[PDB]
Order: sequence, then structure tokens, then C-alpha cells
Amino acid sequence: QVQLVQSGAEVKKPGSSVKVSCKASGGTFNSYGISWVRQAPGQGLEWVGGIIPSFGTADYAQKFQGRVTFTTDTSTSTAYMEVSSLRSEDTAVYYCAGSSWSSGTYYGRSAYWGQGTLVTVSSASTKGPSVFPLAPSSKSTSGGTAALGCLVKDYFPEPVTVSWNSGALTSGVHTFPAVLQSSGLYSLSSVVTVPSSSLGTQTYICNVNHKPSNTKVDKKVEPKSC
Amino acid sequence: EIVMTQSPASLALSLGERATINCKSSQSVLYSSNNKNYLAWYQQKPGQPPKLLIYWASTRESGVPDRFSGSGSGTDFTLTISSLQAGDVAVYHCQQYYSTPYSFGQGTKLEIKRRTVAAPSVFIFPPSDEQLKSGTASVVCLLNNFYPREAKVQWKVDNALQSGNSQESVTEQDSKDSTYSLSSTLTLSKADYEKHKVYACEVTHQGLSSPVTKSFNRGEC
Amino acid sequence: GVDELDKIDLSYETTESGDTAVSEDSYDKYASQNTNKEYVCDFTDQLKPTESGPKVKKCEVKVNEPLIKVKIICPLKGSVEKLYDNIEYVPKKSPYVVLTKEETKLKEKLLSKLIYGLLISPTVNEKENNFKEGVIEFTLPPVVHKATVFYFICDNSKTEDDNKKGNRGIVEVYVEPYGG
Ligand code: NA
Repeated sequence: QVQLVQSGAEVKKPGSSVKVSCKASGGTFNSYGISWVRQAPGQGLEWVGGIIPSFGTADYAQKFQGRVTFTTDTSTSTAYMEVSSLRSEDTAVYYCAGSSWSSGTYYGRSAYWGQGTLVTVSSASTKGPSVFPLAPSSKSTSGGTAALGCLVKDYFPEPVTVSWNSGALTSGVHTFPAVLQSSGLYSLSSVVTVPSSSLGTQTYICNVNHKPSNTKVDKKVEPKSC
Repeated sequence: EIVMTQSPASLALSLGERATINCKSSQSVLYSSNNKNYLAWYQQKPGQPPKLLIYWASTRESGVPDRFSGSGSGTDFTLTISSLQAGDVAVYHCQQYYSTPYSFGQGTKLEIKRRTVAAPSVFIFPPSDEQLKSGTASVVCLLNNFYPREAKVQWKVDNALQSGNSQESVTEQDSKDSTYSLSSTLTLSKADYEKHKVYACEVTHQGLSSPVTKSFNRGEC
Repeated sequence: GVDELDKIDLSYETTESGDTAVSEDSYDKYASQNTNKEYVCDFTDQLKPTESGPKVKKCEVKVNEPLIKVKIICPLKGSVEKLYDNIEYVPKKSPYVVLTKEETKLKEKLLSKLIYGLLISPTVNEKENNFKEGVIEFTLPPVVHKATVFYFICDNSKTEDDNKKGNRGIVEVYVEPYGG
């Protein structure tokens, strides 16, 4: 049960520096090769660089020369990636990954991946979302099935995450990819189809998390008598 | 630097068929002192990090089923997925770890081609009273679990066709029924919303025999 | 400690002296040339045909500190006209495959099974890390828990030139545990 847990998403000003952490659980990373891999919006995977924490040695892609520093804190088993002089093109999900040693290399088996950290390079300020219900009704009822949801409006930067009933409701959920509005703020919605007979007795709550603004909202979505 | 290249860029195949994904390196990644190809394959599902499938070009990671098979040597490599299942929809990536800078292919998107269409179930949501206190009305039209992905959603406000004030979002292909879902959001000021009565979304899709309209009257229920 | 792909030749055996009929009392033993954390055995001036040949030239690499890069240079056949025409290096799959001592004999072993965590990269300075490029290299880890001794052979004793025979080169890498 080795687990890599990364630091939260952030917006950073153009020209500034970001430090992304990656902490290993299930023990130390002292026999692991750590890679940092980024994925820009709509693009393939791109190797940023790597460090073997035992060896203290680091490799970097030519694109990141003089701008990226890998460090480790072996006491806390946390790896860090610092990217300076940030450019618009550096907007990406940054992953840390770990590989165990075999056959003379620390990079043959990168099976452990962090969840990813979205770094948004922008001058626009952090804004938390408002959460609005999409109430079930007769105009949202088909057969014995109703739809309901939550509209997560006007936040920056990405991402928000949504669960239903603290994760106890997963079947029939669609959480849509965010849309960038003409205002330059994001919005998304998350919907679920439920039995129409469940509407008077079962509570439906969307749990909305926007880590860049420390926004945590639970919203009960209530039926109309309609 | 070693350049990695995958082909095809995208693959759409039926359930039970065999998917073949090729990957070429610009130099050999076979080390003659251990006879190993320094080549890995990853599977990436939407919202998730990549997951290691194959390493040393042909060794399966723990838990990966035998339908996934890596082959090839030197500069030419192939990932084969036999008997395609609905949960195999993902982007597949090859990577060399022979020498720094490590490099990836561009990714291969694999999707399921369903034999038959599926019509969306269609739902419309009026703006909540709480959103109206913020001065904006969002009207949401939901198209649930349809195939193929192509769909037309048109907004009518008092039977006037709307343009320029709506945005759509579409999910990735579902890992169970290989359908898509779609939202269209109409955005109006609260003042414009309160001047009009009939709000309708009209949905055209191959699964529907003719276009379907869902509507409400503002203030009525 | 071995995966499902790695094989060695378990039939292969040799000795330190090989076919030279030189006893171990008569070996020319010397230390590797050590600059910072790079320890080098260079055989390009040790193995050419000489009057007293074949001699045994034994290069001793002694490790007891972290992160030592060991580098071994063996002259290629045809790199000089005539003088290395019958040179042989053992194991052919060095440095991934090395020789260790089994009851006075030398037999094949995987270096990865001997030393956990060491670096054996497939290329060094854009050339394959194999004696067919004339040089091999590996880097020892920050912590070694188990003692090991292993060998490489660079043998020119079958090269003859003007009634002289080349010499047989031996590398002995002695790793003592460190970093505990
Ligand atoms: Na000996």
C-alpha cells in the first residue's frame, strides 16, 4: 500500500515560483527513483526530470534548464519540485511518480503515481465557487427515474471536486468537465439519476471541494413538489 | 534524445475485438548486456494518473490481465489488447527509460464503437431562487447516456432561438455502457430571465426518431 | 532477487590465471587509479606483447565509501594494428554479468544480485555500456550491506607479435559494507 500524495492546486503569477510537494506513505522513498511528469491541457505526457533521493543526483529535461530544482526531505519522506520564472506554457498537471529498483536502474517500474497537482500560471485571482441546486421535478423525471444535481459556478483556478453523499452515491453520477466562461471563470455541474420514488425519503447531498480557495460546501438538493 | 512515436493517434473498435497500438523509438532501447528493452506502457483513464501496465516491453505489472500484452524489441513495439472490454477506454502511453531525457509517445486514445445507438434521456433545470439572488440565471439541459457523441441542443426563449449565450460540456465515454452525457447551460441576467416565460431546449440525436423538446414556464411548476 | 528475464551461463567456468601457467605469487598486482569518487582500471598500456609475456596484470579496486564510480577500459581488437588481435574480455555481458569465485574457479554472476541498488546504465556518454565500446562503468550505492568480491577479465595473452606474447588483465573489485 505505497501511496504518493501531492500538494494542492494553485494559481501562480507569471514569472513567480511554485514548489510542489509529494509525500510517500507506506514507507520511505530511499530506494525509489522519483520522476516528475507534466501534462498540459489537451497534450501528452512530458518528462520534467527525476531524482534518486539516496543518490542526491537529479536529471532535468533541456526545456527546464536553470528553472527546475528537485529536492527531498528524507526525514519526512517528501519530494519537492520547484519551478521558477513561470510561463503561461507551464500551466499543467504535474505528477510525481516512484519506481522501485531493479536490474541496475531506479526507473524500470514507475508504478506509484501521485494524484497530480494542477499549477495554473495566470495573473487572475483565486475565486471560490458558489453552489446551486439542480432540483428534481416533473420536468426532470423520466419513467420512474429522476435527475438532480449541483451547479458549481464561477471559480478560479481549476479544479473543483464533487462527491455525492460523502462518496456513498456513485452509480449514475456524471460530473462534467469544467467550462471556461467568457468572464474567464470556470463553471461545472455534477448530476445523478435516482429513482423518482426515492425523492421524499432519501437525502441527496453534493460535497464540493475547491482547494485553492479552501472552499468546502455540502449542499442538500431538495425536490420540488412539481 | 530518443523520440517516441505512437500510431494510430486514436482507435475506435467494437467490444471483443483486438486493439493493436504501435510505438517506435528513434534509437534502439535494447541493452545488449542484459537483453532488456527499456520500454514501458501506461493506461490513463480520465481524471486519473497514468497506471503502469507493461515494463521491460513485455512484463505485466501485478494485477494487469493477460488480455494486455507487450511485444517487440529494439525500436519497434506493440501493445495488444485482446477481447476489448468497455472498461478499457483510456489513453495509452508508451515511454522509454533507456537514457535521459526520458520521453513519452504522444498517446493513443482508445474508444468503444457501439453497434447500436442509444437515445439520451433529456432533463431541464430552471435556475434556483438562490442563484437569482446573485443576479444571474443559468438554465441547464441535461442529455444522459447517449451514443453516438454527436448531438444538437438548441435553446428557445419564448420560442426565440438563442445564440451566443450557451455552453456545452460532454463527459468521457462511460466505462460500463460506452455512452456519453452532455450538459448545455444557458446564461441570462436575472433581469432578462424575468422578462420571459417559456424556456425550452430542443435536442436532436440519432437515437431519437424526431427532435425532442423539454420546457418549463418561469414561475409555474 | 532475480526477475523472470535474466539468465546467465551456469556452465561457464574459468580461473584467474587462465591458460598462462602463471601462479598467483607471480601476479603484477596494483591499485586502480582513483580520482575523487571515480576508480579507474585502464588496460591500454598494460597488455601489449612483451618479452616476458604472458604476465598477469591484476588491478585491485578497493571500495569502502559511498557512491564510487568504477570504470574499466579494455583495448579493443584492432584499435592498434596487430597488438590486440586476439584480445578477449570476460564476461561478454559486463558489467551486468560479472565473475565471482566458486571453489578456486570463476563463474558467472549478476552484479545486480550482488549489490542492491547500484547503477548500471545502458549508455555512458551516448555509447553502449559494454566492452564492445572499449569501456564499462557502474556506480555503487550510498549503502552496501553485504560484502562482495567480483572479477572482470581482459586477456591479451593469445596475441603474439615478434616472438612476444600479450598479457592477461584481471580486475578484482573488493566491496566492503559501508553506510550502515
Ligand atoms: Na581470487
